[PDB]
Amino acid sequence: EDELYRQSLEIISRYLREQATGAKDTKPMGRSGATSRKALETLRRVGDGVQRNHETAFQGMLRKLDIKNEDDVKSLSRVMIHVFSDGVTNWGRIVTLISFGAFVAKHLKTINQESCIEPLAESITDVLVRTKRDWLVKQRGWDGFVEFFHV
Ligand SMILES: O=C1NS(=O)(=O)CCOCCCCCCN2C[C@@]3(CCc4cc(Cl)ccc43)COc3ccc1cc32
Repeated sequence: EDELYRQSLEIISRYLREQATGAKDTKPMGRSGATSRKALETLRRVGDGVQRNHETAFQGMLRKLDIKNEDDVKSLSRVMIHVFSDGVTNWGRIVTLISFGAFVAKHLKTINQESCIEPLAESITDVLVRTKRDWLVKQRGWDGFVEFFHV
């Protein structure tokens, strides 16, 4: 159906939840599981680092957003399109999009709003896929993501 969106949601959703809970989801990945697994391995590697390399900027943006409830979470999509979409696309910016997402996911857990995590993963996936599909396809999607960061 829309395999790119589905795979993206599973990858982004799993990373955010893992980041928030600190525990790995042992369920099998859906279609294209080998790729999604590698993708998650990759996000654990480069995503974690981004959150630390931009510690100050990340906490600065989080404060600016002042996320306290569900309505604040809903407001995030507008900011994502404003900051992420409106700019030249590259894997780094995509990793930052997803990494700050994980940063926000951990925050949501600290303020006991864990139920907003999956909805947030959906919003991020919507922004990534629905505004950058052409770039993603041209760059070989997630297979391209894994190859890009291959060590
Ligand atoms: O390359 C970037 N900026 S840059 O050019 O200045 C590169 C350096 O920046 C350092 C951190 C700067 C602060 C982080 C701002 N964000 C987080 C966003 C906005 C709110 C939001 C909410 C949620 Cl749930 C997910 C994502 C996001 C959008 O994803 C991004 C993607 C790329 C950059 C910055 C962001």
